[PDB]
Amino acid sequence: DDEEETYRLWKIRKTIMQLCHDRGYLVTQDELDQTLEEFKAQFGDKPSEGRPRRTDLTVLVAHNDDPTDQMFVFFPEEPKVGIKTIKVYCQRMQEENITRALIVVQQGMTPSAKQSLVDMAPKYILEQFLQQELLINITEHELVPEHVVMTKEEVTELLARYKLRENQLPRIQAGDPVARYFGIKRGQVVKIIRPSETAGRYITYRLVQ
Amino acid sequence: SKVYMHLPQTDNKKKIIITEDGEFKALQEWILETDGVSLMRVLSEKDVDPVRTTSNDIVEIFTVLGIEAVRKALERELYHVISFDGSYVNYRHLALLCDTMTCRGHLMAITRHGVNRQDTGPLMKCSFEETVDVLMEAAAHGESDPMKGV
Amino acid sequence: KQEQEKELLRQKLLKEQEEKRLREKEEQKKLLEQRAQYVEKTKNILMFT
Amino acid sequence: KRITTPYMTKYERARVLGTRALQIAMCAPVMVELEGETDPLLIAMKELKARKIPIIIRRYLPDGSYEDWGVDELIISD
Amino acid sequence: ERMREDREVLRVIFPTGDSKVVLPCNLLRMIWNAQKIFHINPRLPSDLHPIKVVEGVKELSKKLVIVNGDDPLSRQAQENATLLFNIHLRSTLCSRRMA
Amino acid sequence: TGYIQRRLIKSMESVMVKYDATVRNSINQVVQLRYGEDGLAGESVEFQNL
Repeated sequence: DDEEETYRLWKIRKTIMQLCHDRGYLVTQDELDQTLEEFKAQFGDKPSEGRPRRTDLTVLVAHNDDPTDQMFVFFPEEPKVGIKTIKVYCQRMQEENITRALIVVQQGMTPSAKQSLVDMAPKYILEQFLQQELLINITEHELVPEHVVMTKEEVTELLARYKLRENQLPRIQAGDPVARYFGIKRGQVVKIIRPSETAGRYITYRLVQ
Repeated sequence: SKVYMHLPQTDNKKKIIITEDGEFKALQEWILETDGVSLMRVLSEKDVDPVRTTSNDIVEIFTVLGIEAVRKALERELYHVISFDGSYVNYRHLALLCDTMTCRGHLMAITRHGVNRQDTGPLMKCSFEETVDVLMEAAAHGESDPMKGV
Repeated sequence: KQEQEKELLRQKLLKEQEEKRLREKEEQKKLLEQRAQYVEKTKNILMFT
Repeated sequence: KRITTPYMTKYERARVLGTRALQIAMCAPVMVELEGETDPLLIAMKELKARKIPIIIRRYLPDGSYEDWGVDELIISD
Repeated sequence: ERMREDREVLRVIFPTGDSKVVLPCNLLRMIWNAQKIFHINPRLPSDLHPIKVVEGVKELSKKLVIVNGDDPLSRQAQENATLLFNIHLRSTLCSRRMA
Repeated sequence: TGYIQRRLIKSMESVMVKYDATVRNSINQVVQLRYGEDGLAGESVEFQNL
């Protein structure tokens, strides 16, 4: 389809922009909530072998406080992305000092690809998202409360306040969709704020592991 | 498989919007009732509120929303099935059970296959179920019991 | 002497309004900075394809 | 620098009463004038009211530290 | 203003407007007991300056502690834990209602 | 029903409220920074209206 594909692309882009904004990267208040009309008028609304073709709508955004830190958002055309594509992406990334990135794959990448992805991990952080997982922004959902990634200093402050070993805090595996959304990694604590029906508000913490 | 289309009769499903005057003035709006579990493909569809479309299922939510969402959903389901007959159970016990089930990030089943996997202690696992099995595994691996469980 | 106090609270309202104006100007500066970085970033976006 | 609640938890009150009664039954000196009663448990209760029980509670915290409270120091619930 | 802020917090915390909630102390029953003990006779003008009510409510909010400690994190947690009960306390004990 | 009750009881038989005013189990893992998210016994709580 044409119209549906354009709608899907616009939704994916909006989701990614909201995600980057949540993480901390600075983004236009315009593109954060741009409707679909300007999207059509910008790209062409002819994804079917036309102007709005993938890999052309990628967006690079720099962090809020560290203008030196950016992250790509690729959109490979291969339904079953291989390793060669990620290989060339990483090579082309290597020219700049960028370290983080985000891959949007049509369909699930082959298992051989995940091995390569993790292999380059310490040097170039890159993670994957299925468009099917990006068509909706979970963090807005009624059930999913509000997360706040904590800085190391305050994590130490918390642990020293409650005299509690970080091993004793609750756990949240990295695979969790909220974790992958925020880009948290192992050994890092996420603050959770829930409306408590018996206490108004209740704040808890979860160490990723 | 098939989808129903039922107007809400109770507040539990009626839309609620604060009116400029201030009152709540619950609104009556069409809502769909399915018989399968996809969620992920459902929220993506247009004209589908992606903020209130729950799933009624536990395992499904964990793979879509996240462990905190699963805790909230579990609490709501438990409250629904415990208050259906009109009985009332103080919220504290529900919260405590929900947290204990969602303290290790993954949904630990209350069965032998979910509590014995925790590193509580062989003397505590054998009490519940799998006595000889857990004791043999501890002996083979030379585990230790801190002697803190009741 | 009540009229004078009411004038005082009026002045406080005025200074709150100008503070909101300052915040609006801060929004303006953020927008202009974002545009001034977008002008450069579109070049990378173009050369990527 | 004690952070534990300044109230006597019912558990602590029960155990303190029980132990003081056991000590009295073993012919230990009392810490209050007897009005003419012989039950060790009643004597222990009267002492608890008078705040004269020579016992100090050690509350252990999760980390491993502890705090020593004197029965005459914290407020009695009942 | 603080009352309006609390009203907003509740509305965003208890959607669907469910006034029925569980809280430790039954303030209405307490007020009724006070009335019946001190023979308030709610017909004559009372002697209770609203400022007394305001300061008393603030002091009580301070006394009711759950997360002891002056640490900013400790104070945040204390406020979060005893939030709803504080809101109810202010809502029941207001200058107008008390007068 | 009895089997259900047994399984429930065995899964939370060691959780308790330590003197740090927090809910932990035998492994000292914190389950709730305060009992019931408020730190209040369920006995002395009555329904009310806002």
